[PDB]
Amino acid sequence: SVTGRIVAMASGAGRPVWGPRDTVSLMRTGFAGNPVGFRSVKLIAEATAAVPLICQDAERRYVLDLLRRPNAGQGRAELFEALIGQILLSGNGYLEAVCPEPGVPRELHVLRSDRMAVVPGADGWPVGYDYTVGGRKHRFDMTGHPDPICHIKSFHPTDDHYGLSPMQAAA
Amino acid sequence: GGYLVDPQTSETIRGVLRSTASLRQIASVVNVEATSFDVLVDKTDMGS
Repeated sequence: SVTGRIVAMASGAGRPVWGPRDTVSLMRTGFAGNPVGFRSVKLIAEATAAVPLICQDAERRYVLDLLRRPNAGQGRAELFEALIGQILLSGNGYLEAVCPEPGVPRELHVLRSDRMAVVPGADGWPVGYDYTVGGRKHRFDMTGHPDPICHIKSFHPTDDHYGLSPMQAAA
Repeated sequence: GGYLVDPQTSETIRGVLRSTASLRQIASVVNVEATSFDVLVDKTDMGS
């Protein structure tokens, strides 16, 4: 945090850091191109969506109605098969939540990561995320407490904003 | 006694302040190790 004022001004304050250029040319050649890269992702994404979850920290194992039915489209397992299918492919999982209610948001949408980029800002954590499809942006805001995007990263040792995505290692 | 008195220097070597407006705030920067960078434009468009 004290080192936040020095890494963000060198990376560029208030701008979108795009990162990997071949994050989509590896998807169509390494996931729809060969069966081993196809099966290995679909093996894990169907497996991590199959393990159940328990609600601790409540002092007794019981939002479980949110995860089992996020939205009108994809089902509980369809949500995690798309979420883990982005972390294994591009190292970055994004989760939009719409909340007309003040707490416990209504829908969870897996924002796909290849059309998604961060902006660092002045200090520490990223200030916004830009969902850029076509030429059109969105500019979410993280300058508040509820923070409408969870950003799940895999481990990346040299970059400060993204994941490494084992498909990049086996390219 | 003139040798006994010694002036006190500043804490840090200070310099002239120069402006930091660099057109890098409005232009588009990319992180490209490659010995160059290419861009692809459409100087004209299709016809309908």
